[PDB]
Amino acid sequence: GSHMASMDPLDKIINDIKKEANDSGVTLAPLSVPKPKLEELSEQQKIILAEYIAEVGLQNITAITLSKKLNITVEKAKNYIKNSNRLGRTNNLKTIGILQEEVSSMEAKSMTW
Repeated sequence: GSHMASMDPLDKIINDIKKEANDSGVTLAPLSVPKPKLEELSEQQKIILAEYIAEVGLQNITAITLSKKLNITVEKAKNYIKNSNRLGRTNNLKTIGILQEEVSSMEAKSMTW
């Protein structure tokens, strides 16, 4: 696909006392890290969170609906989806080609006009 990263002094406090907004996919780092892992729920809250992902496979959940499964905020709900994602996919193996195979799956290209 397409992606980009950079480092600047204005990733933290840039605009944090003028305007607020909400988007379905922007940024991937809160503190110089690719989202830190979090598991801070009550016993019943943890079971609601778990039984949802265990039924729908961490791939059909939404911060809107997860906000309403647990009676939380969208900002809590979206935090889980950003840190806890590949843990619920597949990680029980010792060879993956280090995300650098590019054979018999994505045998395609793109161009500029």
